[PDB]
Amino acid sequence: KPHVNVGTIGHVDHGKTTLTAALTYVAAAENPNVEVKDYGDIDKAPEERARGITINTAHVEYETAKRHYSHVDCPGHADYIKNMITGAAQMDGAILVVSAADGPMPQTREHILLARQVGVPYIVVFMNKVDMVDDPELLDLVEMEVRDLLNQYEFPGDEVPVIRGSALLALEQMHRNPKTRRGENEWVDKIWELLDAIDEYIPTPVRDVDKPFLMPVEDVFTITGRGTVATGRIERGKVKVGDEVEIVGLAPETRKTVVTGVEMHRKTLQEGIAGDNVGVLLRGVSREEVERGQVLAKPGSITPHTKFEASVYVLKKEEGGRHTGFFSGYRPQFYFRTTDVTGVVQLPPGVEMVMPGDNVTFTVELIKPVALEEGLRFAIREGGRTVGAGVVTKILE
Ligand SMILES: CO[C@@H]1[C@H](O)[C@@H](OC)[C@H](O[C@@H](C)[C@@H](O)/C=C/C=C/C=C/C(=O)[C@@H](C)[C@@H](O)[C@H](C)[C@@H]2C/C=C/C=C/C=C/[C@H](O)C(=O)/C(C)=C/C=C/C(C)=C/[C@@H](O)/C(C)=C/CC(=O)O2)O[C@@H]1C
Ligand SMILES: Nc1nc2c(ncn2[C@@H]2O[C@H](COP(=O)(O)OP(=O)(O)NP(=O)(O)O)[C@@H](O)[C@H]2O)c(=O)[nH]1
Ligand SMILES: [Mg+2]
Repeated sequence: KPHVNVGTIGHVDHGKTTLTAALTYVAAAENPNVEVKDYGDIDKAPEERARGITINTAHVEYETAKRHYSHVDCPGHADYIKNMITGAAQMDGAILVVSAADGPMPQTREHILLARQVGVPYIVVFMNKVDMVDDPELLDLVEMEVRDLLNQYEFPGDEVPVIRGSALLALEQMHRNPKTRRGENEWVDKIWELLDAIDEYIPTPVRDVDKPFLMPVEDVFTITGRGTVATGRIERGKVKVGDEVEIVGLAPETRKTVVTGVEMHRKTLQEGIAGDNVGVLLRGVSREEVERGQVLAKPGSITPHTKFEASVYVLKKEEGGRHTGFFSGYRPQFYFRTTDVTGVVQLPPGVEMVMPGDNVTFTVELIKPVALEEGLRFAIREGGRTVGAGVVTKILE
């Protein structure tokens, strides 16, 4: 059975974690290899249990007749957007959870836009909490609103599956009868509609290995005796022990080193490929030479830059942005892969300001170099709000 990565996204409290638990229980009735997980086993940290909130992304495994799934359950709270982005970057498809009782909310919109920015190719929708809605008209409206949102963000909104169900009632049924099978219960069958939907709508992924190697540095560790280890998810290409690599960005100059080891969890590998979360041991360099925000790459394949042009969508308040636009001189934070760097905006000649809801173009000068290339997507934040989502269109300096 091929392996596929999926996950749950959506506004705070709409039901992501409860749905994740339900998925493990429902799938386990048809497969003895699946380990069932209760709500408290997913939101397992003391703080998560205390306030009933997802803080850390959780990784759970389950399977269908067709595939083995690794599911990343993401937090919906704005305070943990970094963890949500980190989780979305691992997904081959995402399950957008939308409460039928509340309808789309700011992070319903923001999560779809950000999922697109990180490269999630497909979204399946689970309209949750329908057990709380007795009005069929409202359900139709919520579905229309969600399909409209998906269309607005360039996903095939009229094609995507929109499953109407109750994660809670399905989970309660599985607790009462862990062997409930297909066809026996309406709520459990809605979970099967979702499992069948991810099986048929999320394409079997093809790792992006036919490209020069690049891995954003997530974190850096010094293993006593072994050396400096840079962790990250390989974005493209492959890396083998003995390969020469460049550390690009942030520092005054690019630095070269050699890969002396590749590991994944407690496994020693001789090579890592696109899609792998790995620890890369680097020759000679210390933590003073490799840090979060830099990238490791095939030498000569990407260079550091500070000035670029970009196409940017300016977010509205209801999408996580602001009601007001901005002018030349604006100094927000720019996020490229694992980099966070301040930059200064310069609007094109004749453009006084750019407004929320518009797709505009402008120039940016960063305060430190970043590994940049045409086609690189990014986000702009200011004051804890996502003000723009963009893509680099031209390298100037
Ligand atoms: C044993 O000790 C250590 C450790 O504990 C072990 O860990 C288990 C470790 O084990 C290793 C062997 C191994 O098993 C473990 C390896 C671990 C690897 C971890 C990998 C990851 O997190 C990756 C998914 C991420 O970087 C991921 C791609 C990164 C993660 C990046 C997250 C960024 C968040 C920013 C938030 C902003 O405020 C924001 O509000 C906003 C809206 C920004 C949007 C930004 C966008 C849109 C950027 C895009 O330009 C883009 C394409 C982003 C996607 C991106 O780059 O994601 O060994 C060590 C030695
Ligand atoms: N009535 C009803 N309540 C539900 C349903 N699904 C989840 N809930 C409830 O709504 C609350 C939030 O659920 P939870 O799964 O934690 O939501 P979340 O989207 O994971 N939250 P966060 O964004 O913090 O991660 C809980 O009290 C939970 O029992 C459902 O189908 N029906
Ligand atoms: Mg949750």
